Amino acid sequence: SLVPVYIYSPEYVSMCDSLAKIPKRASMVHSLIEAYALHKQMRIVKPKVASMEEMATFHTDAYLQHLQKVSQEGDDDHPDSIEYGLGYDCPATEGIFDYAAAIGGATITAAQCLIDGMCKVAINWSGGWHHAKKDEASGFCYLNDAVLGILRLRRKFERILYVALDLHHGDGVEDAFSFTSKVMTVSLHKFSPGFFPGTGDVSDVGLGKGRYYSVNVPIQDGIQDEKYYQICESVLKEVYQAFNPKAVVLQLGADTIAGDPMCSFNMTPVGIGKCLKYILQWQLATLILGGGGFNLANTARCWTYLTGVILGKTLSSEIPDHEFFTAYGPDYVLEITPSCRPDRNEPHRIQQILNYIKGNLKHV
Amino acid sequence: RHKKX
Ligand SMILES: [K+]
Ligand SMILES: [Zn+2]
Repeated sequence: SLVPVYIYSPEYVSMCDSLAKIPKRASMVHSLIEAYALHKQMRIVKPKVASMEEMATFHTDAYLQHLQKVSQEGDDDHPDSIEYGLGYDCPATEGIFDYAAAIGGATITAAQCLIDGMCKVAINWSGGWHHAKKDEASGFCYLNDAVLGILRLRRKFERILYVALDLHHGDGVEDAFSFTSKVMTVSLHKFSPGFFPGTGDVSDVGLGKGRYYSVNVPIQDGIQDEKYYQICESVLKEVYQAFNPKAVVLQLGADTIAGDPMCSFNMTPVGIGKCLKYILQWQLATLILGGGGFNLANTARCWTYLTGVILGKTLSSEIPDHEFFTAYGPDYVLEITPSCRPDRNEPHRIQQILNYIKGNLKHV
Repeated sequence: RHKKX
């Protein structure tokens, strides 16, 4: 009941390994967690596959049927695919519908675990694909498992907070709940013209009855642990005080970590860990999700460290022997060292963004 | 529409 649920099965991880943009990442992530024996301190729960009905609670039938169609053989040359956002970012690799349904079902399973009181924390490190819209794939996302998980949590919880610490704006989740006040979305992300997905300015606050229940923290290149936590803590403080969430869905994309090929933010898992800690302190039902992360070893280093944070365990600095040990050479340590490049975030711009958010939350 | 990626 105080032991975290860990969504895992060998067959699930294998399916997640087949995602075109992150091959073998799921295995590496689970393998490192196992090498630190953290799984022995968690309740391993095998994920159910998301039914068509569960998927259609957010995704349109036309899009679902298309995804299912091209997924059968692997038709990544189907002419109608561009309408549904399939193509370069989201290729129609065969089985992708079933793979996406497994991840969708995995996040739903985690949510159900939280509803039933089995745990206060549930983890799906292979979820967090928060870009996908109701009728189109987007940003390596085919099904929006985060939205599916949130819709599941809505069975018990009347006020759900979504926090995305991914490098990219969680536009799909924000879109899904743009018009409602039951769910508040909070996204910290890089915001710069031409940078995916191009949305999520501090002025974007949702629409209609959902106005001011969308929160965006636009951030520039090169932010590091200290400044990032200061921003995050001060935003989450106001949000908690104003929104009074009953449940939290936390997306922890590792594409902000130094050494990611995207080379934008300059974070270490320790900085993200402090953000996670601040949220965990609320002692609310918390769904933990992964996301982006394209330095695979570093992404495993990050989420392994974060699992330790969840368990309150200090981990050994040395990477333990396991299947992918050689991927962590030549230093073989868990810690990540930041790059020596500039922080483009002026403190005055940061402060104004902050105060602008403070003002918006007053209406809440 | 943007490219990610
Ligand atoms: K909202
Ligand atoms: Zn991302």
